[PDB]
Amino acid sequence: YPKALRDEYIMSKTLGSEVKLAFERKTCKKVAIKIISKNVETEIEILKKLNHPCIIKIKNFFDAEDYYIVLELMEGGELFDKVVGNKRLKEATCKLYFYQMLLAVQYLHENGIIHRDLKPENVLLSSQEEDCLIKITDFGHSKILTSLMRTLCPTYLAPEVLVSVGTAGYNRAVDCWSLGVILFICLSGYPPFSEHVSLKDQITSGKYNFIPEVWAEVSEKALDLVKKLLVVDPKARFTTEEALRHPWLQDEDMKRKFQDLLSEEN
Amino acid sequence: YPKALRDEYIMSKTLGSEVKLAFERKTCKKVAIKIISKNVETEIEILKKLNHPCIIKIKNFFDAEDYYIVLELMEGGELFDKVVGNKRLKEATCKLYFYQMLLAVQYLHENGIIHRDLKPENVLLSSQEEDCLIKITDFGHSKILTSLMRTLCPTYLAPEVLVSVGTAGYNRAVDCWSLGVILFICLSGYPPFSEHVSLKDQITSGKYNFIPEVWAEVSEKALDLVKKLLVVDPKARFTTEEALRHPWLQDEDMKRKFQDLLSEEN
Ligand SMILES: NC1=N/C(=C2/CCNC(=O)c3[nH]ccc32)C(=O)N1
Ligand SMILES: NC1=N/C(=C2/CCNC(=O)c3[nH]ccc32)C(=O)N1
Ligand SMILES: [Mg+2]
Ligand SMILES: [Mg+2]
Repeated sequence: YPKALRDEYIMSKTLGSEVKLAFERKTCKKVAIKIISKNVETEIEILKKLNHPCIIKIKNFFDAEDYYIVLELMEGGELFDKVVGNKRLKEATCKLYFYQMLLAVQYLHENGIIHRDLKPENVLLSSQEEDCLIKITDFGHSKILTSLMRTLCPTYLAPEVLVSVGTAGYNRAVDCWSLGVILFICLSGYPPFSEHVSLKDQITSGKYNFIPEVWAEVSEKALDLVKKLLVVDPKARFTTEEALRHPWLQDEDMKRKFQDLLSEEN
Repeated sequence: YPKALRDEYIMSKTLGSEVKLAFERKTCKKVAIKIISKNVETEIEILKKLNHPCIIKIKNFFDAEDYYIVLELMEGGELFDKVVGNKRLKEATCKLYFYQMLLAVQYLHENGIIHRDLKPENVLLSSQEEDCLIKITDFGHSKILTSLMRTLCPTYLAPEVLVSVGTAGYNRAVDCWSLGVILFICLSGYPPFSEHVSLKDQITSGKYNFIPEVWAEVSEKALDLVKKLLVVDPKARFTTEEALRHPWLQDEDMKRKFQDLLSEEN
């Protein structure tokens, strides 16, 4: 560990891989430190610009030799750990986590950011209590969306750079697909696509693995949302706005719980 | 002009827009200095890594305030100036310039670089003599092609990021299209697509404006090559290798002339 950092942080045990637990040397507050060895520039620039209760905040950053990104500690661990092993969550807490997931992602998209790696390993939990805040992480591969304008306003441009352009404004739709895969998993405890017909075909065709026996402890509305995010056509697929107006999220009690949790955090 | 530069270069008259003529203060050698006001990082990194008789070499670079890129001076001007105004070049010198253009672009592509802005304004001429060397410029918008590997080696990936992948290895084909538009122009003196049916449709359909009266001072082989580069399907379109084996470039006298010109330059 570089002198500047060890000078501020007492390093400590691994939280998984590398993310370490660490305590601020002056206050003894706990924090987490993501170590990346040698578009981290991109990650940092993003994490500094963004302010949202469901998006992880950066607290510090060291560059000498490896990158160390200092972050909020999330006592609840990654959501991955709640879903491994056909485990699976109670419908009402799926609802609670997914509301938050949709608010976060809506917020990236309104700020011209596509996350591009949404998966349960990248959704963190505030606390060990079932009802809690979730913060999304890992902007290593995100894209910040002016530049249509220069290509279009011409006579030399290949016809496929052209065609390609009428696609502009739909890349964010890969995040919505990803959220639908997360939701599917949370609701059911198994993955919709899986090598357990080949992965590629499965996904392009859009035919997720649907198990009636499993989905039967799940409401019609919830399943209706997943089906609407698992649409292969990016144009027709649900956006985060649509998913937030969907009847399943019209739940003022989960809405209630959430504002309650925002408040506890302040 | 920043002190470090004026200290080395006597600035002078405009060569077009900004590219200035400039003389090295110690030797009085002439050079050109491209001024970009505030992916220049990208341009420089590229120009430093590349060594090819038909690709412009960088000689120096200043960053304080505006970017100044110091380059070879090309006494012949841009090729644009030879083709403005239904002007048009003698077939045998089209051949000579286009050989060189294909060698340069082949060389970018073998080095994983796509140029992405080939146009006559970006082909420079060594000398004011009809038979001369051409160097390609302007890497402002180029792409340096590992990363398929991480997306593919999965269960969360939108079906269109997938589909999209079987496109990998064909982006270079936008350079070949562009070269075919350049060739068309050189051979005929008019543009194949033009607002003189709308630009977009023209290009996507691939129906260039073909004038029999004009093309009649042009050989069948030459026109055959253009048709083969103006193909809308990127898979079927000619690569630089194919175009170099095409009967029109099987000319050992132009081949002769060229090596002659390489030699004069040393
Ligand atoms: N996937 C991912 N996990 C991250 C962190 C860093 C953020 N905070 C954490 O508490 C944490 N617990 C275990 C891993 C983490 C992270 O930043 N990306
Ligand atoms: N399009 C383009 N023109 C360039 C240069 C810079 C390279 N050298 C030249 O002599 C020159 N003459 C007039 C313009 C130029 C250039 O670098 N890009
Ligand atoms: Mg990642
Ligand atoms: Mg340019």
